[PDB]
Amino acid sequence: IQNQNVIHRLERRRISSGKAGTHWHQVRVFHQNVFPNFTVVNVEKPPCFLRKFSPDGRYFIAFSSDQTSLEIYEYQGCQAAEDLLQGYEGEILSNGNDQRSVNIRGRLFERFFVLLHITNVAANGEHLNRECSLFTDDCRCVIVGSASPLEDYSLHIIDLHTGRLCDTRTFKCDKVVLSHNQGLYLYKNILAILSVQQQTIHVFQVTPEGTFIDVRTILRMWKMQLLDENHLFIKYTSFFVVYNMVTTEVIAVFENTSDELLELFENFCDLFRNATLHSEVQFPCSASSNNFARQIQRRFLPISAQSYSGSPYLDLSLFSYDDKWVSTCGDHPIRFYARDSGLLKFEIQAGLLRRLVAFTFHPFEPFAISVQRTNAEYVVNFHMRHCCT
Amino acid sequence: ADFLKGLPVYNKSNFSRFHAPSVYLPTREYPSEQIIVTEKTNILLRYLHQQWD
Amino acid sequence: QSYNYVVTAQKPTAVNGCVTGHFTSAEDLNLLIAKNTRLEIYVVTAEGLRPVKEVGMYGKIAVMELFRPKGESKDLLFILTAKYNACILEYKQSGESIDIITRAHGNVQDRIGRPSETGIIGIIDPECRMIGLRLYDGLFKVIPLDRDNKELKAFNIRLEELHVIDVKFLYGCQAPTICFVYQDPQGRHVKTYEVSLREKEFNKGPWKQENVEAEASMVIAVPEPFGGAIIIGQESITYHNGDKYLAIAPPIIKQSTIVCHNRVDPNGSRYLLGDMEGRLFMLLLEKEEQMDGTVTLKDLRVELLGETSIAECLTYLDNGVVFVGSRLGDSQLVKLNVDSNEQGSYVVAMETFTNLGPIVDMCVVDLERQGQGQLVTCSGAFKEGSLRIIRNGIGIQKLHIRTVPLYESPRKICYQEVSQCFGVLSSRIEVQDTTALRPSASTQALSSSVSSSKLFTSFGEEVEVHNLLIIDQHTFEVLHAHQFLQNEYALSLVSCKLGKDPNTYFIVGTAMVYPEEAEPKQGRIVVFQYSDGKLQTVAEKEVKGAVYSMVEFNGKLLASINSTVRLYEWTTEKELRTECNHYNNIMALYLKTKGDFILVGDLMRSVLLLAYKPMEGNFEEIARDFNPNWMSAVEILDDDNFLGAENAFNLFVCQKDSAATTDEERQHLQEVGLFHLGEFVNVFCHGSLVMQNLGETSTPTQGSVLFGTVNGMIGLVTSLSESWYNLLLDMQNRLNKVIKSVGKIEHSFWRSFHTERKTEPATGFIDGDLIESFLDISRPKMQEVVANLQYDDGSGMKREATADDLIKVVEELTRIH
Repeated sequence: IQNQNVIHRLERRRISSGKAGTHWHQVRVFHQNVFPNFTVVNVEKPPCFLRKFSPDGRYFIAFSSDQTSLEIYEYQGCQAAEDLLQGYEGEILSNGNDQRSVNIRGRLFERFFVLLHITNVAANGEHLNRECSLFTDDCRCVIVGSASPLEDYSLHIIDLHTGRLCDTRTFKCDKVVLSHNQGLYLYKNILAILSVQQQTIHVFQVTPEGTFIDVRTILRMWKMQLLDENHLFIKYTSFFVVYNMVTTEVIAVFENTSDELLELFENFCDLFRNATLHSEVQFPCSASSNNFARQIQRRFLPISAQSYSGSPYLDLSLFSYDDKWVSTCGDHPIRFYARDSGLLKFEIQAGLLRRLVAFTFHPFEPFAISVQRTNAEYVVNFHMRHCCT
Repeated sequence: ADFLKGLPVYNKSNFSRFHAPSVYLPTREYPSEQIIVTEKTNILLRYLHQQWD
Repeated sequence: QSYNYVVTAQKPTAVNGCVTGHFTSAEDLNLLIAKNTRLEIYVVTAEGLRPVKEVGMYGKIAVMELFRPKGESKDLLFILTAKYNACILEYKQSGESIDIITRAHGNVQDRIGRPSETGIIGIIDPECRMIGLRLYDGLFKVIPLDRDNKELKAFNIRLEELHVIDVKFLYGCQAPTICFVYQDPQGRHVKTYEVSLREKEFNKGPWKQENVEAEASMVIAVPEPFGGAIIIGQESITYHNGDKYLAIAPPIIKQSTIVCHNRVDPNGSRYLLGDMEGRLFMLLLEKEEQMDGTVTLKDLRVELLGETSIAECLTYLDNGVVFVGSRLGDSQLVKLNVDSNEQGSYVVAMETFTNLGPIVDMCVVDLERQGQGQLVTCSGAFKEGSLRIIRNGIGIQKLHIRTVPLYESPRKICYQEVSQCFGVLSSRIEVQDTTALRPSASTQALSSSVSSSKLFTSFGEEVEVHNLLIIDQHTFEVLHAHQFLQNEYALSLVSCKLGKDPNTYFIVGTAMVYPEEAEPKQGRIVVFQYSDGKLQTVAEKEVKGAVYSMVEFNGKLLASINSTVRLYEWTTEKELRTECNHYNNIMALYLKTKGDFILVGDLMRSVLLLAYKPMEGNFEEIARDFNPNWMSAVEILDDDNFLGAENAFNLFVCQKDSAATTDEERQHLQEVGLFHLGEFVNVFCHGSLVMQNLGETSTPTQGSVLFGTVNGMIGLVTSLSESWYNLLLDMQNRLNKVIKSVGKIEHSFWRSFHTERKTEPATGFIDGDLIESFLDISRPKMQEVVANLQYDDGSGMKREATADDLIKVVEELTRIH
């Protein structure tokens, strides 16, 4: 039996910083002590479609009910509603008839998020895409878009701190898969847009001040990814191609069932993922870099931009959990156990005490939201750290 | 203890007179002869180029 | 905005790595010691260690290897830093002038790549063909040691294994062959590979993979003629060489984990091992010769030689003298004797080297009432734990350290002037039957007591017994020892008057700790009064969590119970009573106060500034820093500037922006200063070690904050005026040109703020070491620095600066420490 108690880890940290280069794990292990152990059910939620947090987690992005204006909130922290929950010892806050429970459900969202900006970017009858959101490496701005039929597409960059629209490009005849960042990729201030109808890939670098400058314009292309500023990875239909746009030379081709392609993916899934480009010290989790991740993959492209959160609780090096639901609605709550001892640590459940479900974790904080969506009805719940004192 | 005889000796006089520092401040510009640069391109693309050969 | 000046009072003392070789020439035996950012070079002579040089580096030395490649008359030194600056150095001497040149330098950081749990590993081939670095999971960086090429092209090889415990280069291989221990879901195994530079790849190793002990954690490469490798775990020691395989499980070593090793004989017949308990073993390889003259292993034999300091590194020097570099205690120079002494130990100590680390807590006390501050520190851990008393003066002025050993771990210290005694929280380890492992201070007290509170494991487990010790201030003898309840840990300790009560109390925050629970769910705030040489429990309060920190706050008790910051009033029946609560926290680890302001340092949410409203009887969140950081200490420099030390060895200063126009903007603290100290700061405290005479009003600095770190470093943070800050920043920029760095690392890169999330150049901080180094460069170089510089001489106008002006300015700066 090993000491799992947080006091042991705190004292150990005080007397020793470990070997050189290990001080990151000395604090990553703290997520096995502090976790979202409480759940408030059916929180009142403003008329907006929530999307995600910023890579640094300071901001939160929502799309207004008009589908033409962007709402930027500031995240107040996972302790933002601790005082509201005192005396409610337990693991969940059941949806009850008492006035305190409905009061908490009415105050929680405004406790956690504070509106900062409402920027009207869409025009000419265009609507913002719900799933299109990219963040710059400095996290100073966000990339959004607005619109098989063809329509005029528009791309915008918005400063998050100030809310001012910085730059915008337009495309009279464009067909980009703006949903889930499919037709868009960002890597180290290199932004690539993928025009499927025009069979085109367009490149820009973004300035720290937030402007677009043209770089270049280049079986059928289906999807895109950017391995680096020197190499694209294109799809055809399937066939995969790694190509160089500086030397205009095809580097490699692959068939979708090829085995050497599969082994190279197993070798460099981490490089294909680009989980946490926004900083120099990274902690990716993938089959290319973890024992358990490769174990699950072996027991069983291209990658979308920024599709993987860096949440430490989703890191397989720290927590054992069922892989089916979080990387329709889960028939069961997802349980998270510790890796070191296997003991149960915390449960997360999106359902009220088929429907589409979605789970959002803070990139580092012990905070999460869960959304259940139907044809016309939404329900959101808040999972957060809670103690009674 | 038969395992402690014949301990290695460099100089027989070392520590034989034992009884129970200046900071170096470099000022002369001496140009380094070599520089340790890493492979600029990442391992995946380097492997792809190698396999292209 | 913020104008700060950081200097070092005591240089780091904890030994991180020790190596030995022929560095200064082909005839000197050199001992090279890495104390964090420092590299000390000693020459082994007939009189012991002769300190030859000391080199400050712009990074945290992680790797240190000596290698003598072909065509070289002596050893070259490879040094990797924690920011991945790699440098190969050559020691050159020209009679009286010593030049440590940089044969090669570069940066081998990879932007993409997960740092490994076991850390940075740097190995050099026995034939000096290459340098291998394990920096990230599933990657091995190779630097080939060519001569003709102008650039050393370091390339990565994809390492199939993802969790490597230890790597080594094997001896006696015609090609560079590596052997490493790795862990996978199937257990732990040992594997070997060959490094092909032409193909830039790993080819199949010499001998096969083998399943090994669950705790196998060390790899030793045995030189020729033996070859092979020794895998050392917790309960067994194995030797593998092709089909040859030996294994032993000596009962003597099972007690604790072996952490360090060294090779005594050049042919590897004998090895030194040191374990966490402080014991030193000799590993013996018995050889047998075949009829053809070959030499093969016969058996492994481990012997216990005695007890030393808890060894971070071992280095056999010469003629039976071993350097034991300790991280948790004083380093040693110890001698192995043929015959055991009266105590049955072959190990006899010769020299000890002071190590203040880890400075766990500290307090500034004017013990002699002469007006000068003395520093009392809780240093060390386990059997090395002690109190260090640090004075500034003449035996030039230096630091003088006195050691009071406790033989157990000290946790917190507080000073009670009325009782003329210190209160020290301490812990010791006992074996569950529980019996004390060794005599300690908590057991040799004159009088002792045990908790009588009624308000609230397998065989062989280790349990912690916590004690509150009352220690005299003159003799530093343990007057009283109070053992707390079973499974109870004392965390925080304060000494204050409360309410209208004229009695001065010790107040201890405790918790109940069980290995299965993630966090404490019970704790006690216990109020003792030490009178008549006896400690009595005046009061005690049950709280629903661990009392992490308590500070007296305007005659009340400010405590932090888990995520709650609570205020307690000392009533007339002499019992505590809640006044107000602040629940919005993840974990209120650190508390500081000034006036009505509370600075709460959280586990992962940076600092938060609250104010107590006297006329409402509740708190109010004045502002908070929204940039997340893993605090380890907080401090309030002044009413608007808040200092903070974070986990990745960085200091920052936040500002209460009173210039903001909206109440929403006033809710944010602006990070006006960033700096990379390179140390893990444990404790901040207001004070100074120098005489604060009336004639000292000419100092251009305001404030003085001491900080104590894990590596035994003591540093001082002060504040400068704007014009002084500008002048010293110009000094910084010019000295960055005049002084060249060892390994050629830019000072701006070294001091840059650098965490897991952001990387910005240092701002609002002036490196005091660089500024004070100006006083020792050559006078022509000083003319070079001072040239064309504009200085305000004090008449209100700016003129062309002269050397004497800036000499006296810096001379005034060095009078603060």
